[PDB]
Amino acid sequence: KPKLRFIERAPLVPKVRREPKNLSDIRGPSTEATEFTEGNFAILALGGGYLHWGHFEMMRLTINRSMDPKNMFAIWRVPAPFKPITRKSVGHRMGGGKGAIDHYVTPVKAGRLVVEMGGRCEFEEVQGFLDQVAHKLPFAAKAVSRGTLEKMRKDQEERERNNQNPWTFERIATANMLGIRKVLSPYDLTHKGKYWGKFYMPKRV
Amino acid sequence: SKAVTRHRRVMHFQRQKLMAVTEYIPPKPAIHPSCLPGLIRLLRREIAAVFQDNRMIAVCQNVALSAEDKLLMRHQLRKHKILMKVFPNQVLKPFLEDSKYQNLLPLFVGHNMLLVSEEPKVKEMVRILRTVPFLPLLGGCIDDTILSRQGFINYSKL
Amino acid sequence: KAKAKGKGQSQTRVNINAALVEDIINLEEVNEEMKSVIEALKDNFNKTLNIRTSPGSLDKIAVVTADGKLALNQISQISMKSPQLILVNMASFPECTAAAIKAIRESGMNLNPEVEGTLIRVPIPQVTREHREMLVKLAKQNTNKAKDSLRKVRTNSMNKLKKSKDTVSEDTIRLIEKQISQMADDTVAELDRHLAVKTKELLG
RNA sequence: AAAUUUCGGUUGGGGCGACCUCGGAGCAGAACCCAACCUCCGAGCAGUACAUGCUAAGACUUCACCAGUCAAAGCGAACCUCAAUUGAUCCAAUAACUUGACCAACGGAACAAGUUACCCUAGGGAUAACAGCGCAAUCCUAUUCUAGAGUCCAUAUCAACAAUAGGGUUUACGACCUCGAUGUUGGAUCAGGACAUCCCGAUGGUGCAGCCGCUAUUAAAGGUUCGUUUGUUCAACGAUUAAAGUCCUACGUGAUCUGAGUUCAGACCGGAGUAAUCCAGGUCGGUUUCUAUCUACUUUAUUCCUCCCUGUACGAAAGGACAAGAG
RNA sequence: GAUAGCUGGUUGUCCAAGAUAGAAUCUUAGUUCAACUUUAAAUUUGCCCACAGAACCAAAUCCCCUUGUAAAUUUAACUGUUAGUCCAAAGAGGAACAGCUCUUUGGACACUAGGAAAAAACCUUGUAGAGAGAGUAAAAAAUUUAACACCCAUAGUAGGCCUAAAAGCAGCCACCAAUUAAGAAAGCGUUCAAGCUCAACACCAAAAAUCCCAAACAUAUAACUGAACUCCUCACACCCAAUUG
Ligand SMILES: [Mg+2]
Ligand SMILES: [Mg+2]
Ligand SMILES: [Mg+2]
Ligand SMILES: [Mg+2]
Ligand SMILES: [Mg+2]
Ligand SMILES: [Mg+2]
Ligand SMILES: [Mg+2]
Ligand SMILES: [Mg+2]
Ligand SMILES: [Mg+2]
Ligand SMILES: [Mg+2]
Ligand SMILES: [Mg+2]
Ligand SMILES: [Mg+2]
Ligand SMILES: [Mg+2]
Ligand SMILES: [Mg+2]
Ligand SMILES: [Mg+2]
Ligand SMILES: [Mg+2]
Ligand SMILES: [Mg+2]
Ligand SMILES: [Mg+2]
Ligand SMILES: [Mg+2]
Ligand SMILES: [Mg+2]
Ligand SMILES: [Mg+2]
Ligand SMILES: [Mg+2]
Ligand SMILES: [Mg+2]
Ligand SMILES: [Mg+2]
Ligand SMILES: [Mg+2]
Ligand SMILES: [Mg+2]
Ligand SMILES: [Mg+2]
Ligand SMILES: [Mg+2]
Ligand SMILES: [Mg+2]
Ligand SMILES: [Mg+2]
Repeated sequence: KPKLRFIERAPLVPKVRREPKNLSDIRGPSTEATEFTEGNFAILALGGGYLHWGHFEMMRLTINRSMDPKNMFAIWRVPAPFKPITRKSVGHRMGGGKGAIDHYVTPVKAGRLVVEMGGRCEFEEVQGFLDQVAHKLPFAAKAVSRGTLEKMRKDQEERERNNQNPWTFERIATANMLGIRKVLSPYDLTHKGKYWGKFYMPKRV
Repeated sequence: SKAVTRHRRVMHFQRQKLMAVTEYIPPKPAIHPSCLPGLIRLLRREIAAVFQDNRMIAVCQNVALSAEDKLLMRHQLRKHKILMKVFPNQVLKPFLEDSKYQNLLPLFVGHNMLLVSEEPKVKEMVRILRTVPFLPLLGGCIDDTILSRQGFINYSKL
Repeated sequence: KAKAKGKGQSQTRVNINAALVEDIINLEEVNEEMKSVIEALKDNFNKTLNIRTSPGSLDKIAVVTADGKLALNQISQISMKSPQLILVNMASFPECTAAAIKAIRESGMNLNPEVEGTLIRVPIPQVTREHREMLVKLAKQNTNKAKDSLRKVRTNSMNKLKKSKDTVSEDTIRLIEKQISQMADDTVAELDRHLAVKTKELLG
């Protein structure tokens, strides 16, 4: 079955407890599966965000449209919708309890994979719909593969190790040079100076 | 405003100053290196074999002939005992200069269909070349000896 | 020239609130009644009388023959001969031909088919503006009847809302009333669109 | 029928809906700590003795107080479990231990209702209806990969699922100065500005044989009708010209005007209400001030119709033009 | 001379200290306690403190000797504060919007000084006067992505299944191999074949309504200018709302 299985919202067990919208699930690197698995290409998420059922449907349609059913195969790398997003009625005073359930969504972090690819095909044969879906996503995406992933990682490592700038970001954050921690965040010390809410700074060290 | 936002939140003054001061500074090459300093073996073997078996090889400039014209030429060359050859020039120039054939060096250039042979073909070839409205025979090569079309037709008369 | 007030707000209020829809009162029932009225009006329009061209249009109902239903465009290769004459080529079924003739004779088009075993001829000389105006007036009367039915439905809904008004927030009552009014306006707009389409089909 | 009184509090303005005491889970993640019109689970108790007896060093203590919690021992017999699980003063019964609350408006007046558009007064934009202001949930405009139509033909044209940029013109959303006053819509004279341009000027394509058409760019120097109704811009219709365009101007302009009604006192119609009064229900009519102080101001080419072009180019026929001059 | 949680005001000079966790209240426009602050006095430990100590279902926090210091407890008084706003992070509801409503840690504003244009909340900086003195903290935005290596075509043939038909692209199979040296065909166009290319060989981002808004220069040597911050001659009690001494 070299095709993306059908995705549907509202799981078989809709949680009734209205959980609070937490932003920590978007901040930070992709703690979940980051490397490839039983494949060769993937869609590296260069920025946090969200994914709705329509997004998954459009991605599945675009993949099934241009894809060889006897030379490639893709596997889902994101679970089904679950995060309850309670949206109040457009036109009411602030207050009066919490809104009811509206739609589910699967959060995503930076450096997370969405859909994978396999088979004895080159990266150029995928590049098309790869970059297409990447531009469709609601966050900064880009076509990435094993070789290209390793290449960009080595390039980032070389840039970090050869940075002529005697002063870096972590060296100033952890050590607290000029007491700038008052503006910085507690998570910045754990991570690097490349994150900011959800975006990603691949050019910055 | 909340921590995470759909748009790019404006960073603090000190935050922006730190981000700008902690920018990446690549190296500065003082000189930059930009301003600093298989099948070919089979081709060579075939060219050497041809040179060793070129008792009466000819050279032309067959290019204006269509596919059907080339087929008709091959049929004519099969009628009277004689074969045709088509090899590159990049791999033939080194062997040309190495075989002491200096007169043939400036000849081979661009397009040229060689016609190797062994048996006498002085009249049939002349007729096959006259049947068309072209005379690309830019001096053949018999027993490794320089000779123009005049000498060729003279030997043919004999 | 905007006249575009809040409607998506009411739609979202109706979609989100589930307990209210389950208690006050039955949005599903209201929508079902509205759709049933719309379908009844559409049937009254496309089933009373109209110069419906193309044999595929007349292909509707016919008495069961030999324990098997049948229609026009099903087994016969019909071919429009002229606007004043239609051809028929049954599949060797005199009983089905007689059944179709009987079903067509009971129509309101005032036809006089000339059957000849398997061939049928249903000519139509021409139609003047009198029949068109009569059909337009009948469609207007049917639209008025549908409007009266929607009025009765909305009156029942308002009576229910009033019965359930004491121990209920007056704001929610007013919002439900506005939603019902918007639904009635949308239904009236759909009915007017259907009437205009029917008038265009009749005259055009 | 007379005599006194009241009509408790929260509500992202007030009523309505719901709540008014206490315990636990996340917010509050590792001494304590903190918010509920943020999402939940429970209780005004439940089962055996009656040493659940009399005394008393030291402590915790719901962020105060009142109220609550643990306890070496001393005398007397031995050879309680649970998490909220509740009730202060006065007063009453009681020879006297002891007891008395859905005071739940639960730190608790001994018992008190509905309306005021007939209202008065002290104040509040701490707190509303029109604005201004900020957002852009809703809409419009442009672009990005083509999904799908368009007879072959995604990109003449329409255009789903999404993202990227501009809007505060509609509905709200927040109440930030303006309730010791910003006079509320249309309709009259006057119009200033912006083009997401209806038309007069110029181009590219076209499902351009021509007009009639469609699309994209520039051009705002100008024009943008006459009337029948409902108070309502909006809302239907008759005839015009090439067109009867959108938006901001404190829903442009009431110290220029208007009262049709929108905020008032009376009445009527149906309803709510035992009654007074009310439907944000419908109409009968409802005093519109200003004597100018200041700032500022107060005199410079557009279109349509007609004539040679006429039935021309264009076809298969119908049909039917370009420019220029003149009235 | 009523009362009134309510509007208004509450008279000369100068010095000093001087911003609050919360609870109850027929209550959140008002009152009390607590907490902050002021005066006179008796006592000794007040803060960062170092090994360690402090739970099964990340920044952190408590005690903490030497060590910097001179601050802290109590007694007796009594007025004043007990509606806050913004910024960085954890957040909570809202639309992962609002100069949107509420907490936790720090700063600022209610208190002057030098700047970011006119700014409360942003950066730097506080003990108060003179001099026609000197040295410094914060302090001036940068930047223009799109061509392209454009030479050149025999055939076992229309391979087989269905397709009256797709033979090379309605659908499936293997995809050989002769041209001297390369597709049972990667696009375009055909009902269908016809025609045109290619793979390869031979040099090869912008738009809203009064009118756009600081003049302005790429080419004389990195250092200057820039406070009430520090220093220089003198003497110093002489820059906080309410309240207090
Ligand atoms: Mg209240
Ligand atoms: Mg205590
Ligand atoms: Mg004991
Ligand atoms: Mg209590
Ligand atoms: Mg009580
Ligand atoms: Mg009372
Ligand atoms: Mg009255
Ligand atoms: Mg307003
Ligand atoms: Mg199509
Ligand atoms: Mg306000
Ligand atoms: Mg006011
Ligand atoms: Mg007032
Ligand atoms: Mg005033
Ligand atoms: Mg324009
Ligand atoms: Mg106005
Ligand atoms: Mg005026
Ligand atoms: Mg009366
Ligand atoms: Mg009567
Ligand atoms: Mg007047
Ligand atoms: Mg004057
Ligand atoms: Mg004057
Ligand atoms: Mg008094
Ligand atoms: Mg009071
Ligand atoms: Mg006052
Ligand atoms: Mg006085
Ligand atoms: Mg002081
Ligand atoms: Mg009470
Ligand atoms: Mg507020
Ligand atoms: Mg201040
Ligand atoms: Mg000083």
